[PDB]
Amino acid sequence: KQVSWKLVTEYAMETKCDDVLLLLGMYLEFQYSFEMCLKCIKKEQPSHYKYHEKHYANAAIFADSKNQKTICQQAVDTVLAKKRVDSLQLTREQMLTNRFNDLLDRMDIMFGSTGSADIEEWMAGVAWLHCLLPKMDSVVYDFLKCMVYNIPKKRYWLFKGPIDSGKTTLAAALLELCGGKALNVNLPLDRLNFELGVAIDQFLVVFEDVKGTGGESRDLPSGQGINNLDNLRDYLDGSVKVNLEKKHLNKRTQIFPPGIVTMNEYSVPKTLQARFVKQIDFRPKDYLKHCLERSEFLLEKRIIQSGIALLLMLIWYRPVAEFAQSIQSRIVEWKERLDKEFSLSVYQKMKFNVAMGIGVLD
Amino acid sequence: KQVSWKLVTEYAMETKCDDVLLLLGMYLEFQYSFEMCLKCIKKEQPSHYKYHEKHYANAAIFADSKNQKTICQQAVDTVLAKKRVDSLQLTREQMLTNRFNDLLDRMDIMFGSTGSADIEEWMAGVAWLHCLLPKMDSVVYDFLKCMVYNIPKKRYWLFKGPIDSGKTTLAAALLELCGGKALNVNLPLDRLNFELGVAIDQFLVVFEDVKGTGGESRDLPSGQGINNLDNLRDYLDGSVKVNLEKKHLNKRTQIFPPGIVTMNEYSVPKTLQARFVKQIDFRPKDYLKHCLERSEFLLEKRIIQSGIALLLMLIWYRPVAEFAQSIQSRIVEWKERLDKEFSLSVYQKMKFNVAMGIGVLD
Amino acid sequence: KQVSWKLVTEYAMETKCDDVLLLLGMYLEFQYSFEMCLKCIKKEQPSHYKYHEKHYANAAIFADSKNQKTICQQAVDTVLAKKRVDSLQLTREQMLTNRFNDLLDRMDIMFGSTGSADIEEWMAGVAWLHCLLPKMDSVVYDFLKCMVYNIPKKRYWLFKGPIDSGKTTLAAALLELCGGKALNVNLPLDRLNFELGVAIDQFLVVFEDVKGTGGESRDLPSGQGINNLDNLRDYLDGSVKVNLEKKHLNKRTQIFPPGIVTMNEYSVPKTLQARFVKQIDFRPKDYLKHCLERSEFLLEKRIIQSGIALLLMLIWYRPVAEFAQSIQSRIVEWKERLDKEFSLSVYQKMKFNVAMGIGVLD
Amino acid sequence: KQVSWKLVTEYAMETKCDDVLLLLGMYLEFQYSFEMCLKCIKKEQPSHYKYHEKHYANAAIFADSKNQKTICQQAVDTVLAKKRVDSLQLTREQMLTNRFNDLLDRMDIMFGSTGSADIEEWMAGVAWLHCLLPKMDSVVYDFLKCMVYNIPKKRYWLFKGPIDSGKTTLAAALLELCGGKALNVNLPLDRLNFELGVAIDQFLVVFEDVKGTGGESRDLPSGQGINNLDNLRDYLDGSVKVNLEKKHLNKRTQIFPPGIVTMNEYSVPKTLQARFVKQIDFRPKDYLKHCLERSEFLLEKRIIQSGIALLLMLIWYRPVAEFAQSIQSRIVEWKERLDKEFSLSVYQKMKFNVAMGIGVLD
Amino acid sequence: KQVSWKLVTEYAMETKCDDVLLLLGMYLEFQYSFEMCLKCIKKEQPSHYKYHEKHYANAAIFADSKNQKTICQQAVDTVLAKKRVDSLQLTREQMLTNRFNDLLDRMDIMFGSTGSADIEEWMAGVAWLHCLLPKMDSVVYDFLKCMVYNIPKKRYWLFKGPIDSGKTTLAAALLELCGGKALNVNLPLDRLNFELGVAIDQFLVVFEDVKGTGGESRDLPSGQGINNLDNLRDYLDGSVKVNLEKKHLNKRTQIFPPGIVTMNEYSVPKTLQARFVKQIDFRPKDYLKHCLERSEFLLEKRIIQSGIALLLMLIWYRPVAEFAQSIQSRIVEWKERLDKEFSLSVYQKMKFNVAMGIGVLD
DNA sequence: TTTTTTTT
Ligand SMILES: Nc1ncnc2c1ncn2[C@@H]1O[C@H](COP(=O)(O)OP(=O)(O)OP(=O)(O)O)[C@@H](O)[C@H]1O
Ligand SMILES: Nc1ncnc2c1ncn2[C@@H]1O[C@H](COP(=O)(O)OP(=O)(O)OP(=O)(O)O)[C@@H](O)[C@H]1O
Ligand SMILES: Nc1ncnc2c1ncn2[C@@H]1O[C@H](COP(=O)(O)OP(=O)(O)OP(=O)(O)O)[C@@H](O)[C@H]1O
Ligand SMILES: Nc1ncnc2c1ncn2[C@@H]1O[C@H](COP(=O)(O)OP(=O)(O)OP(=O)(O)O)[C@@H](O)[C@H]1O
Ligand SMILES: Nc1ncnc2c1ncn2[C@@H]1O[C@H](COP(=O)(O)OP(=O)(O)O)[C@@H](O)[C@H]1O
Repeated sequence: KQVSWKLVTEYAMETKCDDVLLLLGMYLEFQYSFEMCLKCIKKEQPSHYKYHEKHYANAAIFADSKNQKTICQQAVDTVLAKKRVDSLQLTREQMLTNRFNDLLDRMDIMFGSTGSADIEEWMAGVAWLHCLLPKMDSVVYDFLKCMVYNIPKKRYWLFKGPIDSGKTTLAAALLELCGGKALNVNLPLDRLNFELGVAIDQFLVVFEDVKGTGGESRDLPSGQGINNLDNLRDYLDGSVKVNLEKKHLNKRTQIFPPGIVTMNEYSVPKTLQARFVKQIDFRPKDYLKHCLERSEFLLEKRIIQSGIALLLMLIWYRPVAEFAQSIQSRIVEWKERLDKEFSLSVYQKMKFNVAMGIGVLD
Repeated sequence: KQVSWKLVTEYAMETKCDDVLLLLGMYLEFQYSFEMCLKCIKKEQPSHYKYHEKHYANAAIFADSKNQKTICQQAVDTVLAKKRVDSLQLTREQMLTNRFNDLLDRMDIMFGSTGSADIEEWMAGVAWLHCLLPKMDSVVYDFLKCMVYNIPKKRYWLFKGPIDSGKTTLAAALLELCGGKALNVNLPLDRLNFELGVAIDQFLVVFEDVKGTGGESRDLPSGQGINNLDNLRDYLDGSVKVNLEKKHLNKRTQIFPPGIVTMNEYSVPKTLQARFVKQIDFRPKDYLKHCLERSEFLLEKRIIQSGIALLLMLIWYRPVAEFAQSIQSRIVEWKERLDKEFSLSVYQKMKFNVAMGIGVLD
Repeated sequence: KQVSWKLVTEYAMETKCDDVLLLLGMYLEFQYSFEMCLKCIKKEQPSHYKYHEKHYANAAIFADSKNQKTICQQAVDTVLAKKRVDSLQLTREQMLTNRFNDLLDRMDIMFGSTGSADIEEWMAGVAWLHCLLPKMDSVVYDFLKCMVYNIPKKRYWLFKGPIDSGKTTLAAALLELCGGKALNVNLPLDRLNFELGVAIDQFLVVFEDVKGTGGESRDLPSGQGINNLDNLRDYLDGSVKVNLEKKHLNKRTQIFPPGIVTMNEYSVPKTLQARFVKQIDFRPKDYLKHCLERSEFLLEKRIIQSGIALLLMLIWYRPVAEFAQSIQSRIVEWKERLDKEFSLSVYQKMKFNVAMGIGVLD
Repeated sequence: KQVSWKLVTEYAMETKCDDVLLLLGMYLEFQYSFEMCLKCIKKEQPSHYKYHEKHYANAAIFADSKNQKTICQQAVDTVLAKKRVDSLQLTREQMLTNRFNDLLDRMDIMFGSTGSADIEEWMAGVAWLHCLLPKMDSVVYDFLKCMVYNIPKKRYWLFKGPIDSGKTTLAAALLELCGGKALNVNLPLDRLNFELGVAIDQFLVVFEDVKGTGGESRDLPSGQGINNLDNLRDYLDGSVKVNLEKKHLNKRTQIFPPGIVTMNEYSVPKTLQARFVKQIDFRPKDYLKHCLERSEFLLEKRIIQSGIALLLMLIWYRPVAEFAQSIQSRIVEWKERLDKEFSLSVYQKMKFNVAMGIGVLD
Repeated sequence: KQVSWKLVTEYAMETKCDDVLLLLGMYLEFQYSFEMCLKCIKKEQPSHYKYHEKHYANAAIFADSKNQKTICQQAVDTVLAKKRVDSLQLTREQMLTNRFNDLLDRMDIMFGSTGSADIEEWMAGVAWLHCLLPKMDSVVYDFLKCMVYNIPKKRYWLFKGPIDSGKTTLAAALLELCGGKALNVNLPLDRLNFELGVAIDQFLVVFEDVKGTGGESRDLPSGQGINNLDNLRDYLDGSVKVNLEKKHLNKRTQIFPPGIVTMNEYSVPKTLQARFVKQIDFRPKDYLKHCLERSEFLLEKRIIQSGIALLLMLIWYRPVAEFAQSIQSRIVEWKERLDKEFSLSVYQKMKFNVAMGIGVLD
């Protein structure tokens, strides 16, 4: 009779679809008789088999239309507008909710019908990291609180240690868990400005290890970067909004994000020391390294670097109540998986090997 | 009466033609008398001679239209939309089985009654290839599966070595096999982005003989590509979907494809070396030179460059079971045809001549 | 009564016009009475006087149309589509065969009943070219085969020799013969993209007198041409499809054409030297200066730099069977014409005149 | 009742207007009654007063139109299309003959009952110009021939010698005599892409005041025009079609025009020197200066800069036969008008005063 | 029951608006009843209250239109078209005469019965300006003739004198009297390209604050202004057209307008000095300082900045025959008003009183 | 929108 633009836009919202070509492509598939549709029969894609029957009648009429792309364009605008309306009104925790939500929806892929890897050696990495320092389970949820609360000045941690402390590898896992971006400070002041603009609207950041003048006595490479840092004062504080330099575009100005920093054992000014919520402190504990010499697969699957290992760790150790109300109901079912799939004695044996420097699976 | 955009699009889908000009041009040929059509009579191009009889009536009406380019637009979009929907809803495995079917379809024609090239000339290429490196098929199979798995970080291989070592030649055959793209990166960075646009929805990518810098005392002019690459490391990871770009079009959020790289032997930043799965060396060889002066027709016909040679090679060397179940029937059918065609004496006589470097066929 | 867009499209196709403003301007001329048409009466241009009477009735309606630019766009798009269809489906021999037939049509006009050009002045041009190099005739035939075969990494000829050696001139004649374009690579990288865009869907490219560096020892002003070109090793090799641009147009993927590089005598890095297949020397010969200074009709009519003189050279010298099967008869016909209009002794005299450095005619 | 677009296209053709705004703005004036049109009754502007009463009724309906800019767009397109057609089909001789015709209309108007000029003032300018160089009128004739002939590589004239020697004054007169525009090439190289875009479809070019190096020995201020020119080597040669670019436009491929280069006594490289036919060294001659001091009216009215001055010179000195055959009728009539007014005594009076350094106008 | 596009265009022409958004917003205000319109009632802006009552009805229909921006575009086109026609067809004297009428109109408001401004304070303005230089009112008349005649070479004036000696004040008032724009030359040459784009279609330019190289000779600050200038000898002398450019616009060509250069006591080459018609020396005179320090309404109301004050100065001092016949009537009416409102003794007293450095108006 | 601009 004629195409209902209404029904096309419903599907776009329903499927959260926001590519005009994908929307066109998928909606076109409904034009055959769902009554016999082989995808419906095999229930291969929910984005098809949940919808075909309702949309079929409209899809037959859509297939004949000479306006097809324009119908899909309006539909996608509705979905982009919905994101933009919502984006204006997120709490910081709601961001974190979604960041994690999507990682949970990735973790399916690791083990399920895709089955890309093994939840076992994943948990072996979880065991391997937990031993490095106290109570890592709590430490994550503590850092997490800080990044939602975003309390002025009370917003930053310093990972000080030697070189080869592991802090970079941890930093990878943290940023991998939480999002954000990494950034430099070891530049001529001249050049630096645009690098600072890279932060624009990241939730979180990490700063790369900064070349402390005179450090080469410590045999730590030494120079401009720390001189730059303390001149960046108010960016840390988050007291007031601040201008940001995009290349090839004009200024934007906003509250600078909270985040993380990395440090060899260089000199630190009192002023610079004063900024932090804490130092957290890292060193060689080489039986762990010899456990790695016996656990090499964790580097190969790269699980040791994994913020997903952190996600798994919280999913284990912490109270279900400790998660945000709704997504609690997801942590339940991963625990239901994990905790029957893995006893304490299993996790124990693993941690014992690591603590003994023995290969974690030995 | 009135153009059926339906029948236009149906031709576009069935040819997989995906350019408005190429579609526009070819469809216009159909406006003339099929009963007299010299192309149909001489069965010159199947993309014509099959379809003309069916499309003729509509093509005459199309030849009158004032809308012509707009009709071709909606047709071509249906082709891309189908591609992109498959680019999500297929496994990479099923993608290759689809790709292999299409190449097998070409082979069936090329050595059919049309038969327009000698099987033994084409096979002589396979000898040259499995002669270039040992275990050639086996490394080829290893590369293929690495590209099916596409597992993050372990997504890139390097070819490194001097001029005329053959590395370019091999990449061409793999790329003709796998259906990827080459990309050029010896270029200004803030102008490069649309090069990555080309990678949208592709299976695989190749980077060709990038300008490094330093060691140019060896007469190797320096350039920026290595800096560009390690700056662009964020793509190589396969970490998370990135929003790729194309002019006057909506951006395309996707995982960046895996790929392979070729290099005359500049320095690498060890960080840039840190990205790879593997290196392979390549070595100019006089005997593999001298043979071509006689066997010139191989290179004239680009045989040793072309992925059809690889497919014939894998059909030769590999177990039927190594191919996916879906295609294994055709693998049997084609093994039988190679088994019919050749004695090992023929094959080994040639491979002997190839080792001599003269008189490959004798 | 309405415009026939079909008549416009046919006109554009038949004249191979592919510029919307040329088409627009040309078609408007036909709005006047063809009987009174002084251009027809004079027979100024064939693209007019063959057509005016036939298109007159439609041009009178076109002159009133409100749509004009849109109609012309469609007609031009049809011509463009034909080129793309041809480019993908014809063998390179057919492309050259078609290009040869066209030049032979011009020669049917230039030396037609009008006698509009002097066949003796044109033939005189051939002799001066023939003395430009050793075995000139062979050198042309070799070059055509090379371009038609389009063999990987055997695709480029280097013309090298002093200022005013003749190399630019020989390139220019070959370029017209095959059809293709010149490109100025000395410009800076940021605009080279659209420079290379020129080459899309062309038979040859010519790179002109690229600047090297350090030859200012010899006062050869340095420039980036050589450095620029060594970014583009990939393009010369013809081994993989490259991505080409136009403004407000998405990239086109295809193989980069073969061609010629002219060269005042800067140095060459082996990466680039490896990619040429043949270097040809050129030298000042004062007696050619003395001849040209007394034979200046050669330059005024651009005879020696034009392509048609090379075709006449081929006709004078090659066995007919060396021409592609279809044109062989037209070659027989022109051979007879030339053999009739000139003796061999006349040609010997013309060569001798040039050898003496006297004006070509006595 | 509706707009005649044909009447607008006539006006655009008639005025040869090719700015949509200028066309629009003028056409809008015709909506008031010619009967009262004070511009008509002042009879000040030809492109108004000739036409108002014809277009009147259509201008009133155009005033009410909702489409106005589209109508003008089609009209300007037609005038533009006319130029492109002509730029292929005309000989350079017909072009020059046309350019003369238009200047001759302005000469008829200027010295008409407009009263608007004193031919005695303009003729004094001819005496000044003819005094500046030996054999001045033969120099103009030789230059005009050179531009009509456009012999490859033999295309450019180089003007040298001190500042304030009138070289740019002379260049302006030739540039107004022909069609063409000037360019400034001492620019940043990357901007130069759009600078050369100005040359598109024109007859002459003048490169204005190229700066070299070494001349700063005299403190000729140093610059890079010389080195920039030497990159445009193929543009000077005019041997093959170069690629030319405007903002937001795809390149048009075209033979770059012939022209003039003006400079002080910097050096020129071999390669660039080789590309000039003729070198004119102007010299300071203070009797000319003291004449001009007492001859202020020349520069006040821009006489000695102006191509109209040269044209009066040619009509004086050159035989009637030297003009293209069509205009010889008008030329004879203007020769009569000159001699009817100026006795040779008057011209000898003038040249005598100039030679004396006396104010010319006895 | 339709929008009259004509009434909207008449309003745009009437107000001389040429920004579509400024045009749009203002017209929509008329849709409310003018009869209670507070903007009418308060008599805020003439551009509103003159027209609200007239366009009310058409604005009421306009407010419902779905076409609104499309209407405004055609309206703005009309105003730009008027400027474009005027930009070619008027004498420089006629341009200035139009400019003067606008200032005279604005004076009728400022000093009206609605008069926002004290004509007595503005007369104090004229006193302080008349004190600033020798021979002031004859100096202005001579500057104006110079800009109107625009005689080549002899086009430019140089202001110099100490810091805080009035030079930019006078320049800004002259710039406002004529219209024009200021320019900054003290740059690296790359940006200088778009700087000059400002000058397109201006009647005047001012080169402010030209730094001399090595001005610390005087102990002035150094800068490249002078060395940047003297490249541009064509631009000042204005005998010939120059290419001019704005961001995102194709180049245009015109004579560069006449203007002023200002500086402190830097060096001037004779190469620069010969560019100038007159050099005006300013001096700090302390009674003016103490007068401003007792007459600050001058500064605070910006009186001595404003072109109106130079217009008033001309009206009071100059003979009527020095204006154009077009405006001589208005000049008489204003002269009558001022000669009624002020005695010669009273204004003579102000000049005497400013000579005392006491505040103007006691 | 791209392009041009920004950027070097
Ligand atoms: N191993 C080899 N031994 C000898 N000749 C070779 C070998 N491989 C390639 N060739 C010759 O070198 C030509 C170019 O090969 P190819 O482009 O693959 O080499 P490459 O090492 O990638 O070169 P480049 O670094 O210059 O691009 C081939 O066409 C063939 O003629
Ligand atoms: N072999 C020759 N001997 C003498 N004069 C020559 C010779 N070849 C060309 N000429 C003259 O040199 C002019 C320029 O020729 P051409 O442009 O082909 O030379 P080129 O070596 O390519 O120069 P360039 O590098 O400067 O462009 C010709 O027009 C002719 O006048
Ligand atoms: N031969 C001459 N001898 C003396 N004065 C001259 C001579 N020719 C020109 N003049 C004076 O030189 C003035 C400047 O002329 P013009 O701008 O054309 O000089 P130019 O030397 O060609 O300049 P540029 O090098 O800046 O292009 C003229 O207006 C005239 O007053
Ligand atoms: N002749 C003068 N005598 C005394 N004070 C003066 C005089 N002219 C200007 N002033 C004072 O100088 C201040 C600044 O004037 P103005 O901006 O025109 O100076 P300038 O020297 O032209 O500046 P600049 O060169 O920095 O642009 C005025 O506001 C006024 O206080
Ligand atoms: N417990 C440990 N014992 C010994 N070495 C360690 C330990 N943890 C980390 N390292 C060393 O740190 C090296 C680099 O890890 P990284 O995350 O980069 O630390 P950093 O950022 O401090 O350099 C590792 O290769 C490892 O040898």
